[PDB]
Amino acid sequence: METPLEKALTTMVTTFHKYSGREGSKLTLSRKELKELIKKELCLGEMKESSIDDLMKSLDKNSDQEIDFKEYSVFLTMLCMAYNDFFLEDNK
Amino acid sequence: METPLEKALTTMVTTFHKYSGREGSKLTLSRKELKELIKKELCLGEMKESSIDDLMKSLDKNSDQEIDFKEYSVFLTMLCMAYNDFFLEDNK
Repeated sequence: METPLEKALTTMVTTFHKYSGREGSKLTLSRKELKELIKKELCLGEMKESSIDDLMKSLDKNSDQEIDFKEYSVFLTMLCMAYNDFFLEDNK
Repeated sequence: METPLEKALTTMVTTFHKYSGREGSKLTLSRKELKELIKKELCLGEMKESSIDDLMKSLDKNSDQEIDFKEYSVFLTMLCMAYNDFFLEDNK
């Protein structure tokens, strides 16, 4: 369609299909493998540490149950908010 | 940052800051603003319809309250999952 957010969602669904499109579901996978997707396709857990280190372990906390694209996008978003101080003015 | 899935987050923060960063919060905006953001970020009036309005109507529902970055990313995730049968197998 050639809109800029279409290329964001295209990127997210193509990188999700890089780990789900092996197997019997293309919208879900295990908590274990989404965690792995994030640290491979997004360099962040080497620039940053605090909270990112639990969110990683918080999929792997139960690990081998399924997730949909929601638990993917809230974690990508929540993790972005942990260094989005590039968009603040001050401590608030 | 600079790995392929960043360019999705980079897009989402670049677009969202163009309708939050009108006013004194560069991380929140109204339910009216999220509605404006999405209908300029994507064309939607020609593909899958109608089930795309009760989501936007669910912004109208409380229209003058605020919205965060996460409501924004789960609404777009939800809406992408609501009409990309184009990613599936058929069948359920």
